[PDB]
Amino acid sequence: MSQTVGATRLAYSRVWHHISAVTPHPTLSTIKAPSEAITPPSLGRLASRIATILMGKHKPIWDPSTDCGDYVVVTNCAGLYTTGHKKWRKTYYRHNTRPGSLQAITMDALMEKHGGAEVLRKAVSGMLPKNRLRDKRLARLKAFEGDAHPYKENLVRFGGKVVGAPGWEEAVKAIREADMERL
Amino acid sequence: GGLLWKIPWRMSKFQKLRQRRRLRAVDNVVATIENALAKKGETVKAVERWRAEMPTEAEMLPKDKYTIFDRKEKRYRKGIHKLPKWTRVSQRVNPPGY
Amino acid sequence: MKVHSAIKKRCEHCKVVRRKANKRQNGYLYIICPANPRHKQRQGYR
Amino acid sequence: SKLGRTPLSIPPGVEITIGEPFVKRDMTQWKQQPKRKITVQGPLGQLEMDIPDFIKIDHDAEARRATLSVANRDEKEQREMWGTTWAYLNRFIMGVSEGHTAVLRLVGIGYRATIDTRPEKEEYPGQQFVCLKLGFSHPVEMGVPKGMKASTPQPTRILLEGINREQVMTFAADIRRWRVPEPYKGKGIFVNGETIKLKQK
Amino acid sequence: VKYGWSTLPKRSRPTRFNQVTQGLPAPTSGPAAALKRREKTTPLRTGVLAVKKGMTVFMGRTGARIPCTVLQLDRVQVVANKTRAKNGYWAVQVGLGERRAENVGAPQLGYYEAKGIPPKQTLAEFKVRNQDGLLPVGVQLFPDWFHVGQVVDVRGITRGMGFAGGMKRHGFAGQEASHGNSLNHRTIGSVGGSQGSGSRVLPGKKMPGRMGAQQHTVQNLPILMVDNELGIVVVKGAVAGHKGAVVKVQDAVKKAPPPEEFVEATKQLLNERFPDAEEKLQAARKLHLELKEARRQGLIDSLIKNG
RNA sequence: GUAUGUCAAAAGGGAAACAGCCCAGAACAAGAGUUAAGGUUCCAAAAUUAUUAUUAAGUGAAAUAAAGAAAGUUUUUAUA
RNA sequence: CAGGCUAAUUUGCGCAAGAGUGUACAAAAUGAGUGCGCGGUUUGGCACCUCGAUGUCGGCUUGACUAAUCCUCAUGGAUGCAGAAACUAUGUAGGGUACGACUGUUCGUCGAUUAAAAAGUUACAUGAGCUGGGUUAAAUACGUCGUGAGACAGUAUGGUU
RNA sequence: GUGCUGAAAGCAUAUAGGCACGAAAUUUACCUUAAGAUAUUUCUUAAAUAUACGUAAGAAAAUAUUACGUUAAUAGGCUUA
Ligand SMILES: [K+]
Ligand SMILES: [K+]
Ligand SMILES: [K+]
Ligand SMILES: [K+]
Ligand SMILES: [Mg+2]
Ligand SMILES: [Mg+2]
Ligand SMILES: [Mg+2]
Ligand SMILES: [Mg+2]
Ligand SMILES: [Mg+2]
Ligand SMILES: [Mg+2]
Ligand SMILES: [Mg+2]
Ligand SMILES: [Mg+2]
Ligand SMILES: [Mg+2]
Ligand SMILES: [Mg+2]
Ligand SMILES: [Mg+2]
Ligand SMILES: [Mg+2]
Ligand SMILES: [Mg+2]
Ligand SMILES: [Mg+2]
Ligand SMILES: [Mg+2]
Ligand SMILES: [Mg+2]
Ligand SMILES: [Mg+2]
Ligand SMILES: [Mg+2]
Ligand SMILES: [Mg+2]
Ligand SMILES: [Mg+2]
Ligand SMILES: [Mg+2]
Ligand SMILES: [Mg+2]
Ligand SMILES: [Zn+2]
Repeated sequence: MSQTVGATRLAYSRVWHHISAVTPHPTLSTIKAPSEAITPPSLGRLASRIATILMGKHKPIWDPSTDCGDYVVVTNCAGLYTTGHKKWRKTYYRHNTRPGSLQAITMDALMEKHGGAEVLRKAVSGMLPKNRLRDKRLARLKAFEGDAHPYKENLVRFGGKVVGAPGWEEAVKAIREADMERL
Repeated sequence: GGLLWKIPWRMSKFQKLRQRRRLRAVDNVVATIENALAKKGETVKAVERWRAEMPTEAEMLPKDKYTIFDRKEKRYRKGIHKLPKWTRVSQRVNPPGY
Repeated sequence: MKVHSAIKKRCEHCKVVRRKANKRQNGYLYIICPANPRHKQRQGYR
Repeated sequence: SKLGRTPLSIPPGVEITIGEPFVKRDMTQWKQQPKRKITVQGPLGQLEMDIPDFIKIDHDAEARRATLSVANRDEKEQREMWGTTWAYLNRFIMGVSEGHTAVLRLVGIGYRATIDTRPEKEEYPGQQFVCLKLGFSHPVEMGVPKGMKASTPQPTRILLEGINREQVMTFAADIRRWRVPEPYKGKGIFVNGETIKLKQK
Repeated sequence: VKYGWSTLPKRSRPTRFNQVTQGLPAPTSGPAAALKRREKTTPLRTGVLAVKKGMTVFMGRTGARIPCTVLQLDRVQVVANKTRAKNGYWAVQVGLGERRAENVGAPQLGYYEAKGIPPKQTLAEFKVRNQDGLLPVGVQLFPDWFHVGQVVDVRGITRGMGFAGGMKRHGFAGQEASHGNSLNHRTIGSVGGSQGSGSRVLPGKKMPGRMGAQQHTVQNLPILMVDNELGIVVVKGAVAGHKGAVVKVQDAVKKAPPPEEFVEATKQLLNERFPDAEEKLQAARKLHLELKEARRQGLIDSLIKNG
C-alpha cells in the first residue's frame, strides 16, 4: 500500500500534449524504409494513439472510473494523411429516426464544411468507451487545421523546450543529472 | 435455415498455428512411444500402422492441414474446423486425387 | 450502346478500354469502335 | 518508351531553360513531389510546364539537343510520364518556332462565320469574337482565349493559330460542339480534315 | 452529434485560428461562405417597417381595376447598422412608431439615449449586400424610399387560427357524412402502419394543432402608389396578418435591384432632409457618457435639476 | 432409420447477441499463478511481434452468391 | 388468417449461348428448346410462434418506403435514326398517374378525357380510425345429395361491429 | 452520355497523367420553424428586470405570447362621419 501513499497531485494533473498530423512518425507509420518514405500517422492509427491518451491509459495509475485523461492538441489536420481513395470514397451516415432522412457525406465533402478536425473527432470518438465520460474525454482533443492554436503556452515543457521541439530531449537529460546530487 | 451457426468457411492464422502444433505434438507422442519400445526390442501393431499410413506435420501439404474431403462441396473440400471435435481428433489423410 | 456482362470484339477495329474510372468510382469496360457504332458495349451498371 | 529516347532537335532560335527542383507548400498534403520548371522561349512566344523530378534532361547546348530519361523504367508511373513529357516538349519546341494551326470547315446551306469585336463581352481588351450563324434562332459568339489569332479567309472557313496546341485544338472543339457532323448530309463543323461516311439514301 | 456533422463542444472558439491566409482551403460553411452564396439574392438597400391599414382596389385612368393592400409608415427611422466586423453580417436596424418612457425599460432607454432617437415601438433588421447599404443613424425613411412599379417582398405574421383540426390545417379530405359513418366525420383516420412500419407514429406526422400566427412572405408585389403626405405605400395583392399589424417591406430578392440612379438619388435625399445626421449622433453619444458616468457616481439627480 | 456427441438435466470461456457448435464439467476465497478453445491497434485482457509473397478493389477484415466476360496485375512454363 | 423456414411453382426479373426471323445481314428489332442465377410480390410444402383468444376480403381516411419507369428531364443504337411520332437501351423515383358505367368485388371489361391515366412492400400497411356490401352462426326457401335427422368452394332474402 | 491533349504500347486511345461539356434526381438558392454565438460607446449594489392585480388584444383549450393602467384612448359608453 506504501506505493500509493504520497502526493498524487501530479499523477492526476492534465498534461497538454501536442502532435502534428503532417510530421512523419516512425512508430505509427507502416512504411519504415527508406527514411524519406516514412509517412505520418494515418487517421485511424493517430486516433488509436490519441484515444489511449484521453483515457489516461499511458499512466501507471490508470483506472477506467477515474477521469485521469490528458489533453491532446493536434495541428495541421488539413493535411490529414489517408491511404487509398478514402478521402473520396468513404461515407459518413446520419439518421434522426424519420424514415427518408438518411444523411450521407464523403470525407472530402465533410472536410470542406468542418475541416479535417471533424474527421479526426469521429475517429477518436468511436475508439473511446461508450459511457458517461465519452464527451468529457473527446472535448480534451483540440484539433486545428493549421499550425496555429491558443494552447502554444499550455504545451508541456521541460526546461523551456516544448516536447516535440528540436532540442527537447537534451533539456530533459540535463535536469535529471542534477537530481542525482542528493541522498 | 433461420438458426445462425456463424462458422466461417476458412480458418485464421491463429487457428492454423495451433493446428500445426497439435499435429506436431501427436508426432512426439508416437515418436516417444516408438523409441521407448525399440529400446526394449518390442513393437505395437497400432504404432506400426500409424507410421506407415499417416504423415507427419513436416510431410503434410497445407491443404491437408486445414481442409478435409466432403463429397457435398463444389470442389470436394471442406474446412477442417467444420469437423466435430476437430481439435481432439486425428485427421491427416484424404482420398487420393481429391 | 448495348450493356452486356460478356463484352466481345466484333471486328478488327473494336478496342477494349476502361473509362469513367476516377477517385470516386472504378469505371466500366467499354468496347469502342470507330468503324461501326453498333459495336459499342459496356460492362456494368451505375 | 521508344519516343522518350528520341532526342529533341532544338531548331535555331529556340531557347530551353531548365529550372531547379522546387516544392510548393501545400497545407492539404504532407509531402509534395519535386518538379522542374521548363521554359521554352522563341520567336512566337514562351511556353512553360512543370515536369516530375524523376525525369532527367541532358540539355546538350553544343549540338542543340535534349534527351529525356527516368530514374527507373520498372515503375509504371515513370514510364508513362516519360513519353508524355516528351510529347509535350515536342509540341512546345515546334509550337514556339513554327506555331500550331487548325482549320474548320463549315458545311451546310446558310452557314457563315465572321470575326468581329464585342466590347460588351470582352474578357480582355481587344478580344476577338467569332460570329457563327449555324441555323440557331440566336447568334453564336465565342471569344478566342488570350494568345490565339482567329481569321476567316472565306465565310465557310476558319483559321485558328496559336503557340499552345492544347489551347488551339480545345477551342476548335468548343466551336464544333454546336454542330456535330451528321451522317445524312455532311452538315457540321469539320476540324482538320475530319470526314464522315454518309448514308445511302 | 447534436446539430449536424459537428462534434465540437459548444464553448470552444477556434475560428480565428483556422485562417485562409495561412494556406488553408476556404471553408464551405460559416458566415463568409453563407454571405457569398447569397450575394445575388441579398437586396442592396434596406427595408421599411409599415403597418397594414386595409385593402382596396387601384383604379386606372383607362379602365384597370387592381386589388391592393395599403401599408402606412409611422416615423420609420434608422436606429443602428450591423457591420461584418462587429456582427458578422451586413444589416440595418429600423424603427417604427413611439412608446411611452415608463413602458420602455432602462436597458432600452440607454440604448436610445446613446443615439438621439426617441424610444420606438418595434425594431427589425434588414440585411443588405455590402457596406454601401448602411445608412446614417436617425434619418427617417419616407414612402418615397420606393418608386412606383417597384417589386418588393412583404413579410408579416399571419392571422392566428388557434387549435386547428386536420381539414383546416393540412387539407385532409375527412370521411363520409351519412353512409354508416360512426363518430368520425372530421377525424384524421389512421396515423400510420402496423408493426412492419416501426410500431410507432413516425415523426413529422400531420396531426391537429395550433395554426397561424407565423411569419409569411409574399414575394414580387409591385408598388402601385406612393404618397408621402398620407405615408402609405400601396402594394398589389394580399399581405399576411390583420389590420394594424406591422409588416416588413423590402426589395424583392428574386428580382434585379432597382437602377443604380435610383439607389443613389434616394441616398442623396437622406442627406438633404437631414444635413447633420452624424453631428447630432456624436452630440448624443457624448451626452451618454456624461450621464452614464453620473449614474455610476450617483450624482445623476444634480444634472436633472441643473436648470 | 443408423453411427457419435451435446442439449434436455450443464453453469463458465470463445462463436458480436446464442439450449444443441469449438473448448471445458461450477463446493468457497486468494494469485500481474499455469493452460484449453479463441485471440493480442482502440472500444477490450494481450504483438501496431518477426519472415517471404500477393491484392489497390476497403476486395477483404467471424454467415465465400453462379456460369461467364476482359490489353487489371503478378508468377510460372513455352516462344520471337 | 398473418409471421418464420423453404423456393418446386408463379401473374416477378436478369445474365450466358445463338437454331431461326429480319428482301441482303446473328446480336436495329427479334430469340425455339436450354444452361447459370437473383428476387421474396402467387399457388403450395413444412407445422416453428399464438387456440386462459394474433379480428378477415374489399371500400373510406391517413401515410411511409422500394425502383424491375406510365408521363415529364438528359442521352447511346437504329441497310431497318430524312423530319415528326414511335421502338430499344443507359441515367434518374422530384412531382404526377384523374373521372364515370358494371360487379361485394381485388382483379377485369367498357365509356370519354389526358403529358400519362404503370406497379409493388409495409400483419396481402391502417376496424382500441370508420364502414360492413362479400365471406362465416341462429331463421327461411330453391336445386342437388342422404332412408332420415340433415348436408353442400351450390344459389338466395335477413341478420347487436 | 459526349469531348481536347496524351503516353504506358513509335500506332491507336476522351483508359495513366493534365483539362472540359452535361438531367424534372442531389446540393445551393428561396420559404417557415428551431438554434441563441454575438451585437448595444445598453441596464443593475440589491437592484435591473420579471410576475401578480386591473382594462384588453394583432394572441387564445389551460398555460404562454403581445399592449395598456390617469403624465392614460386598453375596453365600454357618448358624439360625429
Ligand atoms: K412503440
Ligand atoms: K467491407
Ligand atoms: K329488413
Ligand atoms: K461514355
Ligand atoms: Mg434468425
Ligand atoms: Mg384572433
Ligand atoms: Mg365531406
Ligand atoms: Mg353522426
Ligand atoms: Mg423498435
Ligand atoms: Mg422435459
Ligand atoms: Mg453452456
Ligand atoms: Mg471479436
Ligand atoms: Mg500473466
Ligand atoms: Mg489494452
Ligand atoms: Mg444516334
Ligand atoms: Mg429538386
Ligand atoms: Mg391488411
Ligand atoms: Mg389497429
Ligand atoms: Mg497518341
Ligand atoms: Mg485521340
Ligand atoms: Mg456543370
Ligand atoms: Mg427564410
Ligand atoms: Mg453596458
Ligand atoms: Mg423592482
Ligand atoms: Mg384565455
Ligand atoms: Mg373608445
Ligand atoms: Zn467493331
